Amino acid sequence: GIFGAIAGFIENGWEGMVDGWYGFRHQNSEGTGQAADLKSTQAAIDQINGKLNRLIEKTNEKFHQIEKEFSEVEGRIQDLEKYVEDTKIDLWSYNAELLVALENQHTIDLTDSEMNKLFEKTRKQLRENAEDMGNGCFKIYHKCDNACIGSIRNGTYDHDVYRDEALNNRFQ
Amino acid sequence: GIFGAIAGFIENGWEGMVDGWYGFRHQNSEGTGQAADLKSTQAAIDQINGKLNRLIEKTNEKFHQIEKEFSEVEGRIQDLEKYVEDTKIDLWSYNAELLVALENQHTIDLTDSEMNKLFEKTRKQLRENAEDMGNGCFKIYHKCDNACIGSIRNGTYDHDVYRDEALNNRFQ
Amino acid sequence: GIFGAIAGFIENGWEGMVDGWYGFRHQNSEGTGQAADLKSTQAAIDQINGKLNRLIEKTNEKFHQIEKEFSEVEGRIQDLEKYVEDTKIDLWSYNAELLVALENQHTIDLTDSEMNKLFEKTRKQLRENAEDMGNGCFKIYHKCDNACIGSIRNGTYDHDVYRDEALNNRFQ
Amino acid sequence: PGATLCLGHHAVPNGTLVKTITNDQIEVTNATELVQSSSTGRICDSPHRILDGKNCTLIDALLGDPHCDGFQNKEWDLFVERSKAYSNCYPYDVPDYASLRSLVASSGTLEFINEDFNWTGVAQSGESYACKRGSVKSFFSRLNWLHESEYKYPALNVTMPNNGKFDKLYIWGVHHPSTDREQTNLYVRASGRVTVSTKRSQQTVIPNIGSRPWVRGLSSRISIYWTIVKPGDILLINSTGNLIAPRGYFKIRTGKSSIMRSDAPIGTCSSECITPNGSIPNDKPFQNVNRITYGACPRYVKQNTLKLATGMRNVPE
Amino acid sequence: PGATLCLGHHAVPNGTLVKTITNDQIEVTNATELVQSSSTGRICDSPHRILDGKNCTLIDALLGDPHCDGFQNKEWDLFVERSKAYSNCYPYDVPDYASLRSLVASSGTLEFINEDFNWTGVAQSGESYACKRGSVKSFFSRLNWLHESEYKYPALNVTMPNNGKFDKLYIWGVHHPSTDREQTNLYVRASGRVTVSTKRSQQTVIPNIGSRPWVRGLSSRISIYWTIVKPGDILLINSTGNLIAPRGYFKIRTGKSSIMRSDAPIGTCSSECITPNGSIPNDKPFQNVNRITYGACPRYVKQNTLKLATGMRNVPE
Amino acid sequence: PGATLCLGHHAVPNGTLVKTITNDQIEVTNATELVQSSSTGRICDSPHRILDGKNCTLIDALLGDPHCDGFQNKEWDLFVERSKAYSNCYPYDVPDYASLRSLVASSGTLEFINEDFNWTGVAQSGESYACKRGSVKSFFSRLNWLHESEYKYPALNVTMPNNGKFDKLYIWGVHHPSTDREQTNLYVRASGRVTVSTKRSQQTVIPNIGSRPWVRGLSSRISIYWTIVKPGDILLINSTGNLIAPRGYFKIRTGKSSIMRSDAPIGTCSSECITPNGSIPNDKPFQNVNRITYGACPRYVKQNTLKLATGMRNVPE
Ligand SMILES: *[C@@H]1O[C@H](CO)[C@@H](O[C@@H]2O[C@H](CO)[C@@H](O[C@@H]3O[C@H](CO[C@H]4O[C@H](CO)[C@@H](O)[C@H](O)[C@@H]4O)[C@@H](O)[C@H](O[C@H]4O[C@H](CO)[C@@H](O)[C@H](O)[C@@H]4O)[C@@H]3O)[C@H](O)[C@H]2NC(C)=O)[C@H](O)[C@H]1NC(C)=O
Ligand SMILES: *[C@@H]1O[C@H](CO)[C@@H](O[C@@H]2O[C@H](CO)[C@@H](O[C@@H]3O[C@H](CO[C@H]4O[C@H](CO)[C@@H](O)[C@H](O)[C@@H]4O)[C@@H](O)[C@H](O[C@H]4O[C@H](CO)[C@@H](O)[C@H](O)[C@@H]4O)[C@@H]3O)[C@H](O)[C@H]2NC(C)=O)[C@H](O)[C@H]1NC(C)=O
Ligand SMILES: *[C@@H]1O[C@H](CO)[C@@H](O[C@@H]2O[C@H](CO)[C@@H](O[C@@H]3O[C@H](CO[C@H]4O[C@H](CO)[C@@H](O)[C@H](O)[C@@H]4O)[C@@H](O)[C@H](O[C@H]4O[C@H](CO)[C@@H](O)[C@H](O)[C@@H]4O)[C@@H]3O)[C@H](O)[C@H]2NC(C)=O)[C@H](O)[C@H]1NC(C)=O
Ligand SMILES: *[C@@H]1O[C@H](CO[C@@H]2O[C@@H](C)[C@@H](O)[C@@H](O)[C@@H]2O)[C@@H](O[C@@H]2O[C@H](CO)[C@@H](O)[C@H](O)[C@H]2NC(C)=O)[C@H](O)[C@H]1NC(C)=O
Ligand SMILES: *[C@@H]1O[C@H](CO[C@@H]2O[C@@H](C)[C@@H](O)[C@@H](O)[C@@H]2O)[C@@H](O[C@@H]2O[C@H](CO)[C@@H](O)[C@H](O)[C@H]2NC(C)=O)[C@H](O)[C@H]1NC(C)=O
Ligand SMILES: *[C@@H]1O[C@H](CO[C@@H]2O[C@@H](C)[C@@H](O)[C@@H](O)[C@@H]2O)[C@@H](O[C@@H]2O[C@H](CO)[C@@H](O)[C@H](O)[C@H]2NC(C)=O)[C@H](O)[C@H]1NC(C)=O
Ligand SMILES: *[C@@H]1O[C@H](CO)[C@@H](O[C@@H]2O[C@H](CO)[C@@H](O)[C@H](O)[C@H]2NC(C)=O)[C@H](O)[C@H]1NC(C)=O
Ligand SMILES: *[C@@H]1O[C@H](CO)[C@@H](O[C@@H]2O[C@H](CO)[C@@H](O)[C@H](O)[C@H]2NC(C)=O)[C@H](O)[C@H]1NC(C)=O
Ligand SMILES: *[C@@H]1O[C@H](CO)[C@@H](O[C@@H]2O[C@H](CO)[C@@H](O)[C@H](O)[C@H]2NC(C)=O)[C@H](O)[C@H]1NC(C)=O
Ligand SMILES: *[C@@H]1O[C@H](CO)[C@@H](O)[C@H](O)[C@H]1NC(C)=O
Ligand SMILES: *[C@@H]1O[C@H](CO)[C@@H](O)[C@H](O)[C@H]1NC(C)=O
Ligand SMILES: *[C@@H]1O[C@H](CO)[C@@H](O)[C@H](O)[C@H]1NC(C)=O
Ligand SMILES: *[C@@H]1O[C@H](CO)[C@@H](O)[C@H](O)[C@H]1NC(C)=O
Ligand SMILES: *[C@@H]1O[C@H](CO)[C@@H](O)[C@H](O)[C@H]1NC(C)=O
Ligand SMILES: *[C@@H]1O[C@H](CO)[C@@H](O)[C@H](O)[C@H]1NC(C)=O
Repeated sequence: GIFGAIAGFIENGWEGMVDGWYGFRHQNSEGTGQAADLKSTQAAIDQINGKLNRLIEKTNEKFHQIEKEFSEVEGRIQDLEKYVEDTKIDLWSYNAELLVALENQHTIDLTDSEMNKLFEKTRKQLRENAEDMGNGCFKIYHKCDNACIGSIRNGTYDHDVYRDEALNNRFQ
Repeated sequence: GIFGAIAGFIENGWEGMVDGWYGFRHQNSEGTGQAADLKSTQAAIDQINGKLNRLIEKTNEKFHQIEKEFSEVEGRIQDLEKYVEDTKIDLWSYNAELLVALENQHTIDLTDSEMNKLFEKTRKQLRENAEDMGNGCFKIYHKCDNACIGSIRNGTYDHDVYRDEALNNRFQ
Repeated sequence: GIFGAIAGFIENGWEGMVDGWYGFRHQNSEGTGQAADLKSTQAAIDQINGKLNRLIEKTNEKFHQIEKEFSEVEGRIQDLEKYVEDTKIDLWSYNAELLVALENQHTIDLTDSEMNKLFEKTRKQLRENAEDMGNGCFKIYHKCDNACIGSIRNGTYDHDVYRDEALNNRFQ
Repeated sequence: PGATLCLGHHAVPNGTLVKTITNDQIEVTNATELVQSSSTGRICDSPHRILDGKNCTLIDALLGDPHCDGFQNKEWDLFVERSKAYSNCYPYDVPDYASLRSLVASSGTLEFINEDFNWTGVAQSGESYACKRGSVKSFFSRLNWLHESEYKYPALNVTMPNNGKFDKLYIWGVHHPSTDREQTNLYVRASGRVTVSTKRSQQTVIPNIGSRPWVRGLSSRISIYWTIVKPGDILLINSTGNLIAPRGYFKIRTGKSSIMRSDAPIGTCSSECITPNGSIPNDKPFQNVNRITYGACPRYVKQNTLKLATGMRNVPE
Repeated sequence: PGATLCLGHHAVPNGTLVKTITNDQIEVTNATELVQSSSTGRICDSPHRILDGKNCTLIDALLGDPHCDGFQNKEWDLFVERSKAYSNCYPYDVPDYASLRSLVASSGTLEFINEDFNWTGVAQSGESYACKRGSVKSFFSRLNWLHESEYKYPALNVTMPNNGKFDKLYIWGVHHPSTDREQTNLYVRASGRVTVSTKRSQQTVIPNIGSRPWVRGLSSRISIYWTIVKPGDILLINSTGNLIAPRGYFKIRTGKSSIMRSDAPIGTCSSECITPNGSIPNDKPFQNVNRITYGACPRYVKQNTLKLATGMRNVPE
Repeated sequence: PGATLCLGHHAVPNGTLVKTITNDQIEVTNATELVQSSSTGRICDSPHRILDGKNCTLIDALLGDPHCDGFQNKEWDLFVERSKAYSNCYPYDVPDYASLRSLVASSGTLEFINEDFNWTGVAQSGESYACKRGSVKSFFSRLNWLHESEYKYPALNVTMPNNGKFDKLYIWGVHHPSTDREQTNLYVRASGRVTVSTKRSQQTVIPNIGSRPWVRGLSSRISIYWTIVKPGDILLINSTGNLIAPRGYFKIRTGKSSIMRSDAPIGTCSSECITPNGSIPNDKPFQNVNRITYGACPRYVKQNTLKLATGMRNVPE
């Protein structure tokens, strides 16, 4: 939605990722792989669980109220009782329709946010050792084995170790 | 608004663009030009048309209700009828005031989003051949004729073709 | 929140900044310092003051209404009067609960926005003379005295002056 | 040597101000109005069947006030009552007038079915000055003024079964004479009494002889009452004088009919929404024209304008 | 030589459509329903104390209709009135029936306390065909039909103080004979009169002798009335005939009790929310089952479905 | 060799928790309260004109209960009824008491204009023990107890035209004697009758002689009624005994006046919003003090606190 990652500059989702909501796919000298990112998955799921809990809070315990079905024609008083219930239902129906539109728009945008946050966290991490191809992928300009790919996913990647090799591959 | 592009790091709009909402302006060895981007224009217009349609859905067909004008002093029952209508109008008036504030805030932010998305799509595309001057413009570090500018707007720009020339102009 | 700056890629706030909401901290050949950014502080405070004013607008002047306490058992009419007031209070209570949830979510996100806008404005400004370390800090690849740090905060930094020195320090 | 490529957005010289969560006034490139605040001035006669009450209230058309005779057996989706309206028959009051007006307007029909009540012993079709039809003495067309015959008013005990598959609306009344002379001259008994009843109900009226101010020639009055008979039930009327008898029933329908007070002229056009100010389009979600509406209408709000932004923020310079 | 690292999100082949501010239909990876639209079909007898009215309305149980004798002194959180319900006693009407039904249902108890009113001069416990208890003539269990004794009905003037620390609900009535013979045979006076009163109030009923349609053997009727006596006040009854006397009081409580019209069978289960359709879970915030609810219930809305997105946008291909 | 430039935001050690769409509790740097939950305890006598009813209800001030004489011809924006209030005149009831109280409170004035009704044939200003003014027998100041003169009560037929350009509110009553002796001693007729009327309306009261409990020395009662006369209409009173006559009219106004039940002391201060708990500031949009308000008030909600974040998220460590 609003951030342009999901349904945006990322082409489509990964149906084979069944262990997380966001993750990494790589190709290197050792093969190809897929790994979920738990940080971003928990971030999105926690906020959605947060709004689920805000909605089960409801405090609508009602007992003796007004009559809402009538078998006899009575006139004024019945007109008012019917009008009151019709007025109440229309306003609550509006509240429900507005609530889902707000919540769903915000849900789509917040998941789009989490995707972009994982991207940016990864982008800044690689420093001058990689470039953004624009499709949600980085070309890594050095040999980066499974431990190296691991280091990126786990946040322990030391860009200074590979900087000279990557700079030389980048700039002719 | 929230993304800092419109009314933000972009200085102002282009009053001479009458064929699109977002677009490109260039200066090269062949002259200067202006071209609208249809992708981003349609994206913004579609979402705004979407909320227009969500608002013409209204389902307020009412027939026999309660009386709302009175020529005689009656007391309790009239007090209640007046209170009911006053209560209903205040709540719907609030719904209308809140709806426009939410919708307009979201409209401004979503157009700000589309502007930034076009920027980022263009930024990633140019790779190491251009730099962000911070005012919504890129300095392109190589000869880039009208076909070259065309290729950027149309998404077919091959940065590898110009990479050596641009890198040499960038780095002393 | 949604932008990942505050409570995100920035580790925590600066409790010693009592003259602004956003700002700069630096280390250079002359020492270390802290300076608030008035642009971004005013931007956030103005929008929050804007929503404060939108909320003090309230137009709830009511005079003769309906009775809401009863010492005698009356039945139908009293049932309706009680139901009307209970219905009204539940809907306004919902409006108040929804309003703060929307406003507070938007407040957190808009302050997160202003933080990111100051970051990006600074990032584009430095051009090829600095790099993002990912923690809200830039490594400046040249000698940058207090006047130089001043120039960045004040928007008058000329990256062309230092470009050759920074490029040479960047790239081996 | 290189090139420059700038990203930008459009702008207009005549932006429009809207409200947001944050800003009391902020200029956008375009906006549209969400509050309907104008009317054409006529009530469109389509798509709803409109019945102009003209000089007649619904109650006078129901009872049969002579200048309302053109309203016999009519149907409507919306009955339009004019402020010019006036009564020109016997002076009357209706206890719970508003409820009777509402239920007949909600039923949406003046269909009257004559039934032959068994009025042996009294003389029917009593008439009066106050209710001219042309230049002759007359009475409410749907009411039957019973008075004594050959100097007696025997204990009436009349029944009418509802064996049909719909509800019956019966309209009847009680005469209140001005003086004791009148009471005995018409009903021959010093005190009258009227008891209409069903299996559920019983409404008994005692007439109260006395003075009321001069209205259309008379100090006498009539009180109007109604009884609804359900299928399988039966109408029983027992009266020892002063009964203003029904001549039949009105059939009660359920539907979308109602009533509206308006002086707006009836025009030949089509519009789903009707207000006392006239018909209004319903293309906008809200309206500030009138709290009173009928049909598919925008919801009434107190604001006269609400601008919905339909474009980005306008940054001219 | 290098490597490629791609960032991505998950997707599912069976996404679900939801509504947003911008989109009438947009596919997300998962959603949950917020509108409850189904019921099990039974009303759970827990956690609320449910009293099945069965063949009896609340009013008939209160008065003491013989086929309602099993409802004596009962309490309830929810009284369930069945459409099968019928009266099988003396034909009656209750002016403002709805209010009496509401206040007794809100009180939530049929606790009756007998009190010894001082009825010297008249014969108590008048009975009738229309109200068989078994095969013998009987009457409303909570009402005392007073008629003349040894050919007189003396001016009754009876008092009853409320010296307790709670409110008293007194139920009484007025008999409407069919003919003048009846009136004098039972009450020995051509016109009756009943005046119950407190320090605040005075409700006087005049009986109106006349014909009403045949119901359970009789053309006679009874009108039912109530008076609430506050602590320190006193009940005074003055009647010269036609009084249907109370035998005591019902104690009025305040609480969470109510009444509901339903034909749903009573089941042994637990559910906080009750509808006429049956009990429903309250785990969702909204419901489309019935505008009538009791207990901790989802709020009724007109929509039958509202999908809340619980996952990101689904982009399969 | 280089430099480091860090971007950051402020933080405070004493953050505050607020609610969002996503979070039940989240710490922000600052917040402000939107629910008013406290009161000073006094009702400010500015800017609204406040009239402390003290020992008098509005109805007793209207009728003219002797200990309410200080309330003659007063005006108010808010009439404050105290729970100490008591009646100390003739025992009375008002059918539809609440409506009379409401319409007089909404009118906002006790302006009484004396008019010379033509009471030839009866003796005026009947008085009683139950209504001492000082130590002498007296009566309601605005009511005129008519009783027979030289042993007769002739058929009163009195009129009063409304030729002014405003509405007239007439207050009158009916006496209910305790015994038949009383009835003939005061009115000389075994049964009274009162018929006040306009061109629209007619309210006839029959007095019902009988016993009511001892209140301030008497078992007798009076029933209070009202009639509103429109310009060009006329008031006609016809009574054959038991009439409690009006001495004039109250003028009805339309405006911002009302009534409130409160024991809060009246203070000298200024506050737009009034509650029974006392005046409250209206700088916050919501309030939890009382569902009953008057003036420019925050809207009542069930929450006692709602924190609006006025700063960013607080990240101390
Ligand atoms: C209790 O007391 C009231 C009055 O206090 C009595 O009611 C009055 O009854 C008389 C009838 O005798 C009424 O008098 C009549 O008034 C008519 C209406 O006049 C108004 O309207 C016309 C225009 O329509 C104006 O010109 C006029 O100024 C008034 O505004 C008159 O039109 C009548 O006059 C005509 O007829 C008589 C013949 O009867 C002729 O003498 C006249 O010259 C003229 O041709 C007539 O005068 C009076 O209006 C009633 N008043 C009220 C308030 O109702 C009750 O009858 C009495 N009760 C008992 C039991 O006695
Ligand atoms: C004013 O006028 C009304 C009628 O216009 C009088 O009210 C009628 O009173 C008579 C009583 O004499 C009623 O007649 C009785 O009706 C009973 C009910 O019949 C209905 O229900 C049964 C099934 O329950 C059906 O079979 C039947 O078709 C009807 O649907 C009958 O059961 C009675 O008949 C039995 O008793 C009599 C002995 O009294 C025998 O002769 C019969 O053969 C049979 O054994 C009986 O016929 C009549 O229903 C009343 N009508 C109404 C509308 O109320 C008023 O009395 C009168 N007022 C005055 C003051 O006179
Ligand atoms: C129908 O029946 C009722 C009673 O069942 C009758 O109403 C009673 O009428 C008598 C009048 O004779 C009332 O008796 C009077 O009660 C007064 C009030 O007493 C209460 O309040 C005082 C304090 O104010 C307390 O001391 C007392 O305990 C009560 O709480 C007394 O003050 C009167 O006594 C004084 O006057 C008499 C002289 O009349 C002296 O004999 C006494 O010693 C003393 O000086 C008096 O006793 C009685 O309260 C009424 N009861 C009710 C329930 O209303 C009806 O009259 C009757 N109807 C008919 C038609 O007969
Ligand atoms: C699809 O619908 C709901 C929602 O999924 C939940 O919300 C996500 C944000 C994340 O928290 C998921 O792990 C959740 O499953 C699921 O139904 C709920 O499931 C939870 C846990 O399994 C359970 O405790 C609740 O009772 C369920 N709530 C409701 C209202 O049914 C459901 O399992 C999801 N299915 C899939 C395939 O994703
Ligand atoms: C300004 O007001 C409305 C809104 O503009 C529309 O919304 C934009 C997001 C985009 O979709 C534009 O192309 C639209 O014009 C315009 O009025 C509507 O115009 C449409 C199409 O021209 C027409 O079908 C509708 O009937 C109009 N709706 C209403 C409510 O009037 C209007 O033309 C705009 N004017 C300018 C100069 O932009
Ligand atoms: C914390 O609560 C309020 C809100 O702070 C204001 O909003 C910020 C966005 C920014 O505008 C701050 O400068 C504001 O202080 C403060 O109370 C308000 O203070 C203003 C100005 O000092 C005053 O005019 C108002 O009357 C106050 N409003 C209310 C409702 O009390 C308060 O001072 C803040 N305190 C701190 C320590 O930040
Ligand atoms: C509607 O009423 C008006 C006014 O009451 C009628 O116009 C009057 O008609 C009377 C008939 O007796 C004439 O004597 C007058 O000349 C008219 N006066 C005025 C002021 O108009 C009109 O005829 C009625 N129209 C319909 C259609 O019923
Ligand atoms: C509830 O009512 C039903 C129907 O009124 C009762 O069933 C009838 O009982 C009568 C008793 O006189 C029998 O004569 C009939 O055989 C039954 N008829 C029908 C159609 O059921 C039932 O007994 C009542 N049940 C309870 C628990 O009160
Ligand atoms: C308001 O009422 C109180 C209590 O009713 C009055 O105080 C009483 O005044 C009476 C007058 O007859 C005295 O006999 C008592 O001594 C007082 N008793 C109590 C308990 O206060 C007070 O005077 C009234 N005040 C006003 C302003 O009307
Ligand atoms: C009408 O009433 C008369 C008198 O009571 C009676 O003779 C007659 O049978 C009744 N029915 C009809 C149809 O005339
Ligand atoms: C509509 O008519 C009412 C009176 O019926 C008037 O107060 C209001 O101003 C009118 N509004 C418009 C928009 O004509
Ligand atoms: C009951 O009434 C009789 C007759 O009025 C009377 O004699 C008796 O004292 C009263 N009280 C009791 C307890 O019987
Ligand atoms: C519930 O019952 C009502 C009638 O009482 C019916 O109209 C409605 O369709 C039912 N709804 C469900 C969900 O069973
Ligand atoms: C008052 O009434 C008397 C008796 O009916 C009558 O003589 C007199 O004219 C009337 N009017 C006035 C002003 O006294
Ligand atoms: C206000 O008074 C009411 C009773 O009148 C009481 O229930 C409530 O707690 C009070 N609230 C405050 C804030 O004083």
